[PDB]
Amino acid sequence: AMGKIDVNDWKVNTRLKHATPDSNIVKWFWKAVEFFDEERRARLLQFVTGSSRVPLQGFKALQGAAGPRLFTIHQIDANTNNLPKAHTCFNRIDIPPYESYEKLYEKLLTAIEETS
Amino acid sequence: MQIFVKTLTGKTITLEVEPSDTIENVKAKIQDKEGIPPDQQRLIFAGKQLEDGRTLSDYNIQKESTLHLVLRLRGC
Repeated sequence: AMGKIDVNDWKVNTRLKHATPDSNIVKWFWKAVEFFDEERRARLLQFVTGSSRVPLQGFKALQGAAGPRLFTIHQIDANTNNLPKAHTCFNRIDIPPYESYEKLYEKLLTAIEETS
Repeated sequence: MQIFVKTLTGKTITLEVEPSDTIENVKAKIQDKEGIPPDQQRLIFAGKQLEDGRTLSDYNIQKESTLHLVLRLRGC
């Protein structure tokens, strides 16, 4: 059992809400994950879902409080000073349309590092 | 006067405040220093959550007191 989060399994089993794979905040999100070390990836997974461990069958079997809830990146119409929002009971992260990769990167890092 | 707002990772923020400033006003100063909107801020002093309607004087916060910043980023 490898101690690394399978990011391809994560990406392929992520649904997008009000965004496409071509949306900036999605591309910037995954670039940030690619440059996150293992600690920050786990801190991000627990920030959004409530735990840092993936089910045995991967992200396709991700469960929420009330049943199957795939990991969901949701681009929201919010003020860009907002840090990312997480709803751990259904594994969703709400991200404002940040103006740059740098801003999303710092906001996201602040969210997962200054929580719990 | 001067108060400190300590984050979860120990980062300390120095604010210039006045005992008449409301908690909503103090959060506005935190945003100016940290870019965190007040609705995502929770302030705790002496183990008590500070409500937006009261002032620093209502909670007996004096100069050089330390407040704790908790981020309200997860709804469930």
